[PDB]
Amino acid sequence: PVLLRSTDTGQWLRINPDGTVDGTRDRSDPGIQWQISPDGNGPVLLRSTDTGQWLRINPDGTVDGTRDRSDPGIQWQISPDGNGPVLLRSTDTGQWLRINPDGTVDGTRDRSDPGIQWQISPDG
Repeated sequence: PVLLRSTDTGQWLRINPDGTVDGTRDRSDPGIQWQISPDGNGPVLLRSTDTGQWLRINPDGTVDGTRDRSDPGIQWQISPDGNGPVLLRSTDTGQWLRINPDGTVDGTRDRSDPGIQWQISPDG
């Protein structure tokens, strides 16, 4: 399992009891633990160890959790910036996973956005 921490804001990617996704500065939060699992085709899926929901980005740019394994918005492509943070890009929509200073998580097509860099940290 891994944690995903924003380079820009220092917030960890969190899924909430209500299926919504946002950021937190509180590492004691349970919904911040994820598994990165290649689907074998090139992309990876990001699955919450807490709830089993996959991280989904929708065409409207919202990011949430789903249990629908067939949803096309759960496929992500990792692009590492050297040995540093990575970008996570939707295979379906082309949007990057973004976290904003206010803690909201969504998609953007702006590759220059500072909120799209994520440090992957092991958590067991």
